Amino acid sequence: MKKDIHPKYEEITASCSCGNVMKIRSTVGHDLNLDVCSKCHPFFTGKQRDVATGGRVDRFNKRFNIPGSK
Amino acid sequence: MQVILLDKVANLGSLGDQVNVKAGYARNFLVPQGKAVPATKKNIEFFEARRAELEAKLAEVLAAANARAEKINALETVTIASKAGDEGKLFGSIGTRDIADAVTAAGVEVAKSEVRLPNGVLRTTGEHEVSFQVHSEVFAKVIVNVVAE
RNA sequence: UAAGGUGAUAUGAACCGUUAUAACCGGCGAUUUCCGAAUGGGGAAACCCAGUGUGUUUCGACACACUAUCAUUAACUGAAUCCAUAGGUUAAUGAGGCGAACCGGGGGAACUGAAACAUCUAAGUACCCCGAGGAAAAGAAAUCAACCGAGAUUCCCCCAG
RNA sequence: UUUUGUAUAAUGGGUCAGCGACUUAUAUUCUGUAGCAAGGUUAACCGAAUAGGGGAGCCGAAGGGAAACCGAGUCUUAACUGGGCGUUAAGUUGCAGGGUAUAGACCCGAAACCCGGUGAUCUAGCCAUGGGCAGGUUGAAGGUUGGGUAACACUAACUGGAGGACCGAACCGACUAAUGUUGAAAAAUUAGCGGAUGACUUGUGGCUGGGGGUGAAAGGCCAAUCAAACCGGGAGAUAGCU
RNA sequence: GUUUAUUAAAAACACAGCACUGUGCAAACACGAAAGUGGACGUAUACGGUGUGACGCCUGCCCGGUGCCGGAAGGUUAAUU
RNA sequence: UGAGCCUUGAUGGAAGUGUGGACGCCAGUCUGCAUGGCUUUAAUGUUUGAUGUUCUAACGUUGACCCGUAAUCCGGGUUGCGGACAGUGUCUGGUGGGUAGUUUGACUGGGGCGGUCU
RNA sequence: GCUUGACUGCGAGCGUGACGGCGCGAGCAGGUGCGAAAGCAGGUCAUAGUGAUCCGGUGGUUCUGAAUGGAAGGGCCAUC
Ligand SMILES: [Mg+2]
Ligand SMILES: [Mg+2]
Ligand SMILES: [Mg+2]
Ligand SMILES: [Mg+2]
Ligand SMILES: [Mg+2]
Ligand SMILES: [Mg+2]
Ligand SMILES: [Mg+2]
Ligand SMILES: [Mg+2]
Ligand SMILES: [Mg+2]
Ligand SMILES: [Mg+2]
Ligand SMILES: [Mg+2]
Ligand SMILES: [Mg+2]
Ligand SMILES: [Mg+2]
Ligand SMILES: [Mg+2]
Ligand SMILES: [Mg+2]
Ligand SMILES: [Mg+2]
Ligand SMILES: [Mg+2]
Ligand SMILES: [Mg+2]
Ligand SMILES: [Mg+2]
Ligand SMILES: [Mg+2]
Ligand SMILES: [Mg+2]
Ligand SMILES: [Mg+2]
Ligand SMILES: [Mg+2]
Repeated sequence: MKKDIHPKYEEITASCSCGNVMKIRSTVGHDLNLDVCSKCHPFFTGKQRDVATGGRVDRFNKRFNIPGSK
Repeated sequence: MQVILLDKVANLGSLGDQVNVKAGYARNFLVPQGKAVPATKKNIEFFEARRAELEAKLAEVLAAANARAEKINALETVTIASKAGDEGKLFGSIGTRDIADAVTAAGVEVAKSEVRLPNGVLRTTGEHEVSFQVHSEVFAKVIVNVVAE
């Protein structure tokens, strides 16, 4: 639902089988929290994968300079 | 797989590894409170300009914290009875306080966060050994004893 | 603009007007109870109850006026913990609800057809949800072409059933 | 009307009046007719709008082969023969009509499926808070006392007052028969009947929502509707049937 | 005692009792996309599910089939590399 | 405890007397030590896959305590217990009338049973 | 006894089918076998011994191959 840093997902899709299922699929990603900011100290964001790995090449700061600004 | 410890800690690197390091290990421990690392351009080059003012520690800082085992060893016997009783046991709680607080029985003070004793101390009265563990770099020695009252 | 005129089902009564502020029409205003986003709190809608200020006051009162919630900023206050934050107060802005269709987007059938039925169809239609405009959307090539070249998107006829 | 066949006692219609069912769009092909002719014709659009302009393009004058390719020929085969398909068939564009295609496609009609809302003012459960039960009967446990036991048990009376206890109004329910059956009544009336301090009965308000609820269980009940409620929508569902 | 409101009141449902089975508590199980709630402000003398249906005397043989419970050495075997 | 590189090993200072490990077609040689004048394969470094140990530091906590707060929610903090487990997301094998969509022919002296469909 | 005509490419003209299709067939071309030779042989005395299409598999071929040369893939022929 979140993965805040990055968008998210929760888009639907149909999970076909052998030929076809007109069913539906959805909810993905995950969560976690408690991220230590070099500054004061951690607010627990509920990012997920692709969100967690993002806080790496990036920052922790710029990775937050948005969930604030905008 | 790329960090810069600088403050080596049993890790296969000192002064900060510039080559393949461990990963995910630092995301939550090493980096936080421990030894920040980001071996990413920015932080990297900044390590070059270093580290005399930062290295003077092993020479100076170590000294301003190594005299520990020397400043406190000849210490007069620690006479802090831990309420020895119970037909041969005790009442006083021997854990962290009496160990360290056994120094300001005259004035000097320390920090309870430096004790070195894996097992909790059996509530005895004998020569309670207290291996003062101020810093990894320097260890000290203290004692504790219980009396009857 | 003007001799009439006081809306209609019915006059009638009592009247206003004929010159140029009587009507009547058009513009800008003034007023505009209670309910309703309803916003001071509550509430079986048009009812019930309060706080804090006010004027006239025969100076109890009448009514009036403000007081919802969020967001941005401002200043002031401010925990566990020095700090700092969390939180709190105030204030100025702003939102909130309606709305026919077209439009972008999130979610998304089945009857039906296949002369049965699962792939497939119906159809991304129905519907439900969010959002914005007067149109929206798209849009100045990591486009296409074929060794010639064209030159953003959009809409129309062809290419072709 | 439907049938092999109907006066048929097979179907439909009490009667009259008004309304009531092969349409429409584009595409394709024939026929008639008109224009022009190896040529016919424009589309969008422009517009001094039904003009005129616009020939992008569509069709035909060439066909054969799976195609490259060849071409009144061409495929076939190694074949130069034969055999298949072609070769001195005028087409094309309107207009009106016959048919077909895509559409609701002559008209009326399902039982149903799917989507979104409205319904627990009936009823089923449950929650909270209140109310009701004339009278008469039986008479448990416990106890007091006498007896009696070393002490109890045991017993006798008296007191005591239990119980999905007894009889029976209210109240609740429905086993039987008659009547009613275009009723007084879309389930009742009359005479009997079962429970009636209990898993009782009832007022008020609240909570469970449809593939869902509730169910001392019958597929029962969920507003005279239930093997999947009602309302609106997809919707002119589909109907090789009448 | 309950039941087919409106053709069935019964031998049917329920019942107390019995048995099997599950559940160590954030219980099993159920409602719920989740948060959360019921179970229960209970905790194995408790709660659930299944069957039998006071009480009396009882409840025999079969584990081949299916299901369930335990084992899991060996055979077969998914994504993945 | 496996395996990759490959690091160190055994095949492919001048005589005599001796000690040990090596294996056999066996009658033997190999091989350290005093006096005397590349692969077949093993260990350590490792890289990496396995089980199993323990730790805290992600993660859980429907334990306690402190604030926000004269809250049972929630959040922060301290502390405890659990701990790379649990649990979640993607993928994947089971099981799956719990639910859903359907199929389940015709001929026939009615139909069904039987029989037959070339 | 000798052999491979259970041949390859075509086919006048017929029979039989709603159609798909099925059957008969002299004769022609290239190469065969048997016979001295005329000649016979295009499977079995004849009539049952069978499965359309699609999706593919295998071999062959410059038929095609999306800028071009290839290639994949498609066609064509043979066959499962
Ligand atoms: Mg109000
Ligand atoms: Mg209000
Ligand atoms: Mg069908
Ligand atoms: Mg008849
Ligand atoms: Mg008749
Ligand atoms: Mg008529
Ligand atoms: Mg011919
Ligand atoms: Mg009774
Ligand atoms: Mg009768
Ligand atoms: Mg009666
Ligand atoms: Mg009675
Ligand atoms: Mg009620
Ligand atoms: Mg009903
Ligand atoms: Mg439809
Ligand atoms: Mg209809
Ligand atoms: Mg009874
Ligand atoms: Mg009945
Ligand atoms: Mg009855
Ligand atoms: Mg029974
Ligand atoms: Mg079923
Ligand atoms: Mg269907
Ligand atoms: Mg039949
Ligand atoms: Mg024969």
